[PDB]
Amino acid sequence: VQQLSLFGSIGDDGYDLLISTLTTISGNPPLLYNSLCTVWKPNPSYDVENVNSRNQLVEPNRIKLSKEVPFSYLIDETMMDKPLNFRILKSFESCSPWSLQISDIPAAGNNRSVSMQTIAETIILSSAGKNSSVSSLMNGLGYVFEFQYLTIGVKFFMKHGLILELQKIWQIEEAGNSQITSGGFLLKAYINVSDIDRINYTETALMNLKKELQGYIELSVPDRQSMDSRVA
Amino acid sequence: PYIQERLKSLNDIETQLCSMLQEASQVTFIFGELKRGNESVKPQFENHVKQFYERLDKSTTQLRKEIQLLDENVGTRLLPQDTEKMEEQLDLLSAILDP
Amino acid sequence: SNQALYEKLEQTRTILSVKLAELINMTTIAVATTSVMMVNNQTMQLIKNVQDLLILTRSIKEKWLLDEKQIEELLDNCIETFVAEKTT
Amino acid sequence: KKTLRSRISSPHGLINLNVDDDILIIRPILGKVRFANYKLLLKKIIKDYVLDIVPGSSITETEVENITKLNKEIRAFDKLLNIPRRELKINLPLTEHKSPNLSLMLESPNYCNALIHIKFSAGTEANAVSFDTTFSDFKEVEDFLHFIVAEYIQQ
Repeated sequence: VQQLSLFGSIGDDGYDLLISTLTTISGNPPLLYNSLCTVWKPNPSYDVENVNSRNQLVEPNRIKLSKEVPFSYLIDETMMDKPLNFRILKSFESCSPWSLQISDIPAAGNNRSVSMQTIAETIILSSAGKNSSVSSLMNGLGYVFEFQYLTIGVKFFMKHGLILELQKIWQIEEAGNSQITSGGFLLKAYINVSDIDRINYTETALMNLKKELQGYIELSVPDRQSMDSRVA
Repeated sequence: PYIQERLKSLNDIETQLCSMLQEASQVTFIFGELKRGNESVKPQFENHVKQFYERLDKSTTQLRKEIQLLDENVGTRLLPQDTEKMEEQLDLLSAILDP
Repeated sequence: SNQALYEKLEQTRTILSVKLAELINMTTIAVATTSVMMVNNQTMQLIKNVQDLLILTRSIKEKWLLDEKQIEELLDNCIETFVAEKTT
Repeated sequence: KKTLRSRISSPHGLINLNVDDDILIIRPILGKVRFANYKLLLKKIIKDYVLDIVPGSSITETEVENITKLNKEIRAFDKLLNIPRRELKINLPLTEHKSPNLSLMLESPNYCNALIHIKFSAGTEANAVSFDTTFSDFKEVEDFLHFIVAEYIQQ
């Protein structure tokens, strides 16, 4: 899979205006959603060469596990009885199924009109046996838990498979969750592409959205190095 | 509504402009009177002419502010259901069943 | 783009007032006929400016202007009465 | 409601619909009538072949991501859009050695034709029988009812 995207941001106060704009532009109001991601890295206690059976260089990378959680797990008592809609974001045995992903650093190129990232994904449906916890399974693969973050936001479905997410991110630790996006929302526009044509067509869709928001909110290509999960 | 208030204000401004025009006319004719040696209208000539300028100045202050309010309202009050159909028919249906 | 409307409107106001007073100065003061023609010109320009104000106002105005069980029971009746299957 | 739901959930993109799949207003509706006819003949057949033959017998018919607000609205009309089906249970007198049970189910899978499902079991664990049958033709249900009542239900 190839994910083409553009990012942006707005401060908490820009919320309502942005929601109103995206609602008119797309024709639909926002849809609330969340996801928990846990990132894993090769066990540092174990050490293996970084080469193939064909003696070809392999770069060590992180594995990302992601799933959803019922919203009720994110609403405490103070949050109680508050319209379960877009406005809520302001006031902020076996294993379960998971999405397993390994991504590559975005495609190189000066003057790229969008970010383009390859993503290898498979789906974990269930487990059984002695150590069936997703954690044990990751260890069995030779990986260890590194960090994890929660993301809550609203999304918009647009034409040609374009999706827009307005998100807030919180890292999770016993010491406490800290909001990586403290201050506002991370804006993301993207399309997932399973032929050159559809790639240039997808770029166009993103470019038209960028064009349509120019003046109001700017969408740009983030730094490749900021989208590289390789271990080092 | 708010838009109705804005439109009403604009209409009021139009009225003001009209007034300005009328008193422009008055001013002209009465200036014609003053040049002929009738000074009795000097109070009325200048009054209508001054009331014109005052009315025009008031309209200018009112109109310029209204334009500013429009610019400030961009994104706020101003842009930059089939479930309803169903309830109609169900209402209609239960009404047929129980007249 | 609205700032342009503000600028045009302000310029129009200044033009209107200035032209009014200045025309008022121009008369009182075929030279006389020429002066009359000039007066006609100024006045006409002023009127056109009024129409311009009207255009602006119109522009602004245009800117402003531009359960389940109940259903299951109800359908149960509807379908029954409609087939007339009872027939007994 | 369906097109919108089809757009909300899956596509990330646009709707996909079929007349045949999406066809039914009126055609789905007519079936309601034809089924009523079909059910009438079936009850006639049952009276003749069964009710009249075995004295105590009688018949009882019985009913067979978060968009959820939408699915609930559509679910409400499942009553109108379901393939019509009724189950006719035939009550038979209990023999003191064994209790025979017989029931038929009528349905219209394509909305305009009829399928008849007959289940019969009169267990005596020495004699125990079970039939699970499906017929598209009333002629054959008469023949099978006859066969059943003859051997198993009759004295």
